[PDB]
Amino acid sequence: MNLVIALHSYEPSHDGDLGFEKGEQLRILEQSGEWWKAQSLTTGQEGFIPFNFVAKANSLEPEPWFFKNLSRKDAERQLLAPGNTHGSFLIRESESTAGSFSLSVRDFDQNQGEVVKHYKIRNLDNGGFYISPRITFPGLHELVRHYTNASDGLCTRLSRPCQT
Amino acid sequence: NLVIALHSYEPSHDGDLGFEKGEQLRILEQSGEWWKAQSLTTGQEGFIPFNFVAKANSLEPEPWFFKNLSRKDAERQLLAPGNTHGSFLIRESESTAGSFSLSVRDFDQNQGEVVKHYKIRNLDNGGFYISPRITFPGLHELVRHYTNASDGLCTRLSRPCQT
Amino acid sequence: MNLVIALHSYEPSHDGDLGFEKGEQLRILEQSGEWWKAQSLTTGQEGFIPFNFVAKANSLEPEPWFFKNLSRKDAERQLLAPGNTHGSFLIRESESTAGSFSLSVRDFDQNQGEVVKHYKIRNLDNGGFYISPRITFPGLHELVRHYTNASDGLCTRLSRPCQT
Amino acid sequence: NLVIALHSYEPSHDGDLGFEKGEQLRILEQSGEWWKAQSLTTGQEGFIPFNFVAKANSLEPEPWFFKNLSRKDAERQLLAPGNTHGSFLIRESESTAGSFSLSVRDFDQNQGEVVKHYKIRNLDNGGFYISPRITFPGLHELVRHYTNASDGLCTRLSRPCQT
Amino acid sequence: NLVIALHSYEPSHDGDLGFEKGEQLRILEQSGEWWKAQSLTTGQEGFIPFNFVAKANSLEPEPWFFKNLSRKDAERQLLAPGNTHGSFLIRESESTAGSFSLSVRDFDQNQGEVVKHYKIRNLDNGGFYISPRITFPGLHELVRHYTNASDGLCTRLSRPCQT
Amino acid sequence: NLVIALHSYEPSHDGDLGFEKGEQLRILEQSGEWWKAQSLTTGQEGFIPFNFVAKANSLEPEPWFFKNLSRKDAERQLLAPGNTHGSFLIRESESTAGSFSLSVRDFDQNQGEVVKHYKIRNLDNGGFYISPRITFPGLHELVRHYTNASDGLCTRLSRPCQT
Amino acid sequence: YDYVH
Amino acid sequence: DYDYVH
Amino acid sequence: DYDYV
Amino acid sequence: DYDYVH
Amino acid sequence: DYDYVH
Amino acid sequence: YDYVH
Ligand code: NA
Ligand code: NA
Ligand code: NA
Ligand code: NA
Ligand code: NA
Ligand code: NA
Repeated sequence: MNLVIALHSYEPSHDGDLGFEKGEQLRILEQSGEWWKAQSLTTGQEGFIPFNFVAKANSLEPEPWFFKNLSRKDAERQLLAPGNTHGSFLIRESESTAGSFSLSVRDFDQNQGEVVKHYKIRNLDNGGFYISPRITFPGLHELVRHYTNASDGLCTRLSRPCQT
Repeated sequence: NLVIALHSYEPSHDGDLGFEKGEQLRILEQSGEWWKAQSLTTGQEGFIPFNFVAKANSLEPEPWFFKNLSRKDAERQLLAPGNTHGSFLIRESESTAGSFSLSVRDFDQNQGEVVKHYKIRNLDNGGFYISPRITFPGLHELVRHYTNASDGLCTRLSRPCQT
Repeated sequence: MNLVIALHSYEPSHDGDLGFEKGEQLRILEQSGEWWKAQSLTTGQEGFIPFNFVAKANSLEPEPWFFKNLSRKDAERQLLAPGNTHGSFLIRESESTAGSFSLSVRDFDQNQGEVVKHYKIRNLDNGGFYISPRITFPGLHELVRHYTNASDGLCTRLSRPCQT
Repeated sequence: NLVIALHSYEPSHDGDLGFEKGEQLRILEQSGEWWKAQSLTTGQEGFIPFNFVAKANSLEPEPWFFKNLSRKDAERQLLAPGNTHGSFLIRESESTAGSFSLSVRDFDQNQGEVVKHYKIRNLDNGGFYISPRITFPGLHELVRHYTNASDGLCTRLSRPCQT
Repeated sequence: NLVIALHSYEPSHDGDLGFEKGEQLRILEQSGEWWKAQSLTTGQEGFIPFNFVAKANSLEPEPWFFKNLSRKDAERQLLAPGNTHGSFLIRESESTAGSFSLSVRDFDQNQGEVVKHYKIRNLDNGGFYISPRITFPGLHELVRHYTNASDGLCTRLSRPCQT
Repeated sequence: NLVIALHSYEPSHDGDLGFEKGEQLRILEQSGEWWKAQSLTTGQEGFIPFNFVAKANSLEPEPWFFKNLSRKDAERQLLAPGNTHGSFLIRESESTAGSFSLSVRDFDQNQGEVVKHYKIRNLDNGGFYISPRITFPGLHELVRHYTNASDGLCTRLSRPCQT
Repeated sequence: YDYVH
Repeated sequence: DYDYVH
Repeated sequence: DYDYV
Repeated sequence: DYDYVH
Repeated sequence: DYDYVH
Repeated sequence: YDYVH
């Protein structure tokens, strides 16, 4: 199931739209670019919702790129191990700070070969996240989505979750 | 889910998954540019470049696809309550028994809402295009592209027609 | 830009940065693209801040394009008055739906020539705004700034404020 | 906020303020591509195309400009506390006559925080450029461009050096 | 393939071909950003930045430049068969001496096949422009821009009028 | 300029020239997206869509191609005076019979002038690619692309090697 | 009122 | 008739 | 008469 | 320490 | 040995 | 020095 949380309240603008309130949970039926087909878990009603009005509610543990109990050195150890290449990344709990997370990704370099950059995922008041103040995110899911299709700020794109 | 290899691919980086042209693969993860796939002939896993394959999944399921559907029928379905600007659907061309048409609802000043039709031409290899500007290996790619851009069309493909 | 309100709390990450907590009031000294030089009204320490983290705090009344006490007709006519052209716009507070704002912009219809299209500016929960759920803004300034540089969705960019 | 008219401009749209090349104007409102200005010559007010003018303001006040600053002091003054990746400044070229040099602090893998230098060549009609790719009517326009995009430089000009 | 230098260029990258303003050059290769060229003043050849020169060849030879053509005759030729939306031409203006006009055929959702005319304003020192937002050194550059991008025109310049 | 058809194109616009996959055409004009071509099969003339065809000319003449050129010669050549950052060339691969290699001069901070080598892979029904992110019908198209944009290369192919 | 596109 | 792209 | 940008 | 928006 | 795309 | 990288 594709669960999402309403970040804001939405009043139906166009016919076929599904209205909802901030905090409300919904399930995603269809992904159509900016508009998504959703079903309210409250009333079972369906309709289209503006994709940027919600955030993935699914737990992070099941994510292919999340590794809760992983140390900074371990990340380097696995990221640099064979079976991975430039672009490989993972998200782990921050070591230097609690309640936070760190982004680890393998990159190349003309000087030294494959390397491992670590980016601190800073927390936000409303609970949000961000690596660079240029772009903020409601959740780690969204953050990963963004940098998997664009690297604005990073040496490389989050090409693929670390492999064992 | 299911994708067909449009070209052969020899593993280049670690964790890559090689495959012969015209091979059936099963997608496991869609990490943007590199997908986690599994061959239906080797059972071996790995990552593949998304543009070397195309959705092989039947069309019948597709929300925007409507095989048995007349041209005037599309205009009604599209103009009826529940739909709006950018609502679209792909039917099986009324004229030609084999082609497909893209039907999309938009607005106008001379008259209110309106339904535009677009002939989806074919490619010798089996691809599709509406504008010779961009071609596609299948209708999925085509709908995927026009929903993220009005590259030539009158209006971005907002959402699939609603019954 | 004279005064802004921190939309989020920011911790000094670079040597020369000015930290600040959400809601804090800051005064802009110099704009350097993405890093603005600010002065905390509270502490009074000069520093560099990320613009994405703040929103114009100054009154709307002085804004060239704002016309609070203006009806739809009054706005619809003023725009058609001489001194204005396609792309001329303004924002007023809907007398009807108080607390809500509206955007009026002149455009040319190759069928009905000069015309004035109106767009509602929906309110967001956190206190933000938006015309299209696709893009949201923390204040009307951000919105205008946005639509005068790109008409994504609008019939035309907000070229020039209405003139008397 | 004074500008000099690079070209003459006849009013095309209603509300436009026409002017001749060389005239100075005061910028009132910066509405994206069409700015609101007042002729310092006639006192008249109107909208003008932003790309037809250039900042006439002095170079002294500018936070990023330092008249008589050696190249060694630029490197020292730059790697000093209060400045980081993206800090920059412009000073007169100590190696070339009548020219300017751009100094910005960057970062290298095996070198750490370093200080790169770019020379600003002079254009025949008085403009400037770091890269023949893009030219500018003035230094202000040049700084503005690069602080808003690493269009060639290793980094966007983030913050003007701090004393 | 004969260009003229708008600015002077001092060799920077080993291999550059330096040149003075107004100098004549013949272009040998168009490697995107840099063009291999040859000086008709020193005979020496090399690479030059393309935005520092402008096509100086004659206009008549251009496929889209029909000098003696009337505002009305253009509408007659453009709407003639063998042409479509995006077809265009430039003619010696008949509403302003020493001027040129841009005529292009677009499609209207009301009148049907229509033809629009854009006044090509002349700039202070031999330049040209339809929109103050973008200016060009010559009609050649102007067309090149609008064929590769309908930046302002609700229609892109696809093909020159076909007699 | 000779070209071959990669797909078949059926006319939908006036002045459009239709053709069949594999048909050779002669390019007369180059209007950005649409090119005026002449059939070698029929002799008919009209506008064709540029991405439906690819250069049919021989590679020998190309300024960036060089048959009998060893990897060392290429390096020794690219490092020779009169070349800089972005100077490049394509030779036959020493490590892969039937393949080509892209050699390009770049600049590092620790060893300055360097020469990078990229393997150019082949595709099934013809085609080449350096990155599975972008494929190309032929080397011409490949070079055209990486000269106007370097997505992966440590530099844009600015100018072919000079002897 | 009009809408976004 | 189709409202083909332009 | 004439059309604009 | 960490890396950043290079 | 060769190099590769980012 | 350093040229437009
Ligand atoms: Na996991
Ligand atoms: Na269906
Ligand atoms: Na006001
Ligand atoms: Na100063
Ligand atoms: Na001619
Ligand atoms: Na050759």
